[PDB]
Amino acid sequence: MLKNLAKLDQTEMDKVNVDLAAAGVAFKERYNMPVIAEAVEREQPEHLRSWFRERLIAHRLASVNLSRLPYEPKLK
Repeated sequence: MLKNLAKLDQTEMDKVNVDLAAAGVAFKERYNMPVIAEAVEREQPEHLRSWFRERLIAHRLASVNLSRLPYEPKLK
């Protein structure tokens, strides 16, 4: 008797894991290095597959800015 699965509501941990990865991957590729999002998806729980995407989504919405002028959340 050590750990009988016990991963019911540990999906907050799932989230932070897939969030951290998706954050890192998003900036990884878009900012300076062709990282393999597909394979990071391979390494992350499918429960956050869409979440992995959605984090990539928000960070892609960051990447829209990127080099030259990074981040302008202001009206113009």
